[PDB]
Amino acid sequence: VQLVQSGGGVVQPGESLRLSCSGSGFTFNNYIMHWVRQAPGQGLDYVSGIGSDGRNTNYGDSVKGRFTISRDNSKDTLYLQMTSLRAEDTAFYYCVKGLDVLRFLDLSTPSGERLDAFDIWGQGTMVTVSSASTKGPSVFPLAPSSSGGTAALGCLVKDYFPEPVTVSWNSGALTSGVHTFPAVLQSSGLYSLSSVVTVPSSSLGTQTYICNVNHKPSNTKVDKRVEP
Amino acid sequence: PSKRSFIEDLLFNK
Amino acid sequence: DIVMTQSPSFLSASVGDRVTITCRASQGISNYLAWYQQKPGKAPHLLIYAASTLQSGVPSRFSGSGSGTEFTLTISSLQPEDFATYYCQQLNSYPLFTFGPGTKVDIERTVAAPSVFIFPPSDEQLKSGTASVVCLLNNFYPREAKVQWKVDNALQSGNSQESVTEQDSKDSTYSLSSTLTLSKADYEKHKVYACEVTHQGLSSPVTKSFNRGE
Repeated sequence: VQLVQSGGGVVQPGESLRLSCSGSGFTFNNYIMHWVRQAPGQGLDYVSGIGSDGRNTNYGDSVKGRFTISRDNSKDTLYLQMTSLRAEDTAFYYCVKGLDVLRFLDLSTPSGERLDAFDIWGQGTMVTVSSASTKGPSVFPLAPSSSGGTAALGCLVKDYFPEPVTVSWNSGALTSGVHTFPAVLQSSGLYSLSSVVTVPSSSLGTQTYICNVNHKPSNTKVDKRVEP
Repeated sequence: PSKRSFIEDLLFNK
Repeated sequence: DIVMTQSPSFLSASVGDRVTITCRASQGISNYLAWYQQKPGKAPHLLIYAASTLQSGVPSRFSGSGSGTEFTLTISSLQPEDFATYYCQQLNSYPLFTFGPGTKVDIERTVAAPSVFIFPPSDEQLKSGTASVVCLLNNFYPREAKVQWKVDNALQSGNSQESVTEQDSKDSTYSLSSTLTLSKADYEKHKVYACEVTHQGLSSPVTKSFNRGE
């Protein structure tokens, strides 16, 4: 029993995107179906809901008039049609199985062993709305300068779109003390990421440290040696 | 016109 | 619609501690309230519905209470799998539902001060026409930390960005990375670049600085 989502990706503002949610293992025709979105680092926000027959729909105020929810019961699939997309619509989108209205009493007066609602969720779909275009990252070293026998060094992965980037140290040989931070979205519309590692100060002369940054969307692979 | 259909009409337009 | 609030936003507890999370509704929702758990990389899964009723398969340590405006979620003894974010959901307006902002529970630890390191812009980046100064706060607990950038003693605002890692699985600490972004011209106009760190582990705020070009 599962909800499997398809679609999503990176689109420019004003373009349209369609999300699909396919169900199996439950009687799709009986339940209200919902769409929920979670912006990065934020809470869960209501998007839209559709009745079992499809005649009834409700929407969040932010998406009303721009978003349309639809279902094809013959294929056990839920759809969200997103138009005039804005940067604010950037979020991780979830489809959730809702309540069969014949069991509305369960919300306030539970009658069964379980609540037959909000029990199945989709895996989620990332939707990023940006005017930016695919750009490879610039990799800059964070050189170890002149603490307690341990020195900090790292790499600055800057001005790349879109997510994600993978950062490894010494081709995966160095993993202890490595901290790869979450990227931040700059006002330019490009992401910037930092990766640091703490190493013994004595090792700086002997051991060479290289950060390996792979950006699959731009096919960019940069290996940058960080020298003292 | 099932009962589930009308109850959804009542809840969505309540 | 109905606005749901949760206090506190962040919570620290040890394994074996008792955790109580609060949810408040802007208007009376009777017992039309559910509780959810979300862990990073996973969808939220239902714990409690009708304020006090446990969903099937949910451990007995979770319990819920309240009717009307004020609601409570209680984990009698926190278990290692319990560290996560907890959301309340009002169902009074179903088919419309709204969530609370959430309470995030992380593992409690002895206070650990951050190790602060400042990294000047690389020579490679400076040729490109921009200067990025990176300040690293390593392995601190708790997560609350203030980084203040100072350029020739002038407090900087709006030209810095920071991000925090998730709590380390081994030592349960946090690390913070802050980046100050300036144009090469603005970078070359000033000499002293400082990163001021305020943390509970520090008796006084710690400043790490460098002179441009040294």
